[PDB]
Amino acid sequence: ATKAVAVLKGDGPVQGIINFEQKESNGPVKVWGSIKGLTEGLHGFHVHEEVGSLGNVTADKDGVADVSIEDSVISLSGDHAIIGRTLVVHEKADDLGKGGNNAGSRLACGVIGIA
Ligand SMILES: [Zn+2]
Ligand SMILES: [Zn+2]
Ligand SMILES: [Zn+2]
Ligand SMILES: [Zn+2]
Ligand SMILES: [Zn+2]
Repeated sequence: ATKAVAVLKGDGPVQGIINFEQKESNGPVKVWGSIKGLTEGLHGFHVHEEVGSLGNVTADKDGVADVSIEDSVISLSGDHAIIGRTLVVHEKADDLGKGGNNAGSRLACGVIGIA
C-alpha cells in the first residue's frame, strides 16, 4: 500500500494531521485525520499545486473536524499524483458550485509527503 501524511499548520490555531492510503494504484485513496482550532461548520478542503477538491470538512462546536473520506479521483501515483502537492483547509466552505448564486483564506496548509 502507498501511504502519505500532511501536517497542517496555520498562522492561528488551525492544525492537524492527515493520512492517505491507497491499496491499488487505481483504487480509492482513503483519507483520515482530525483538524483542530476551526470555526464551527464546513471548511473547504483542497489539494493545491504550489486546485483539487476533497469537498469540505466539518468542524464541531469546539473546533474539531474528524475527516474520513474515500476519493477515487485523487491518486498518490501516476501522472497526477498528489505527493508533493499541498493540502489546504480553507476559511469558508467550498460550495461545490451550489452556492445558490472562492473558499476564503487558506487557514492551514501541509505538503503531502510519502510515509
Ligand atoms: Zn505498502
Ligand atoms: Zn483551495
Ligand atoms: Zn469536539
Ligand atoms: Zn495528465
Ligand atoms: Zn459558489
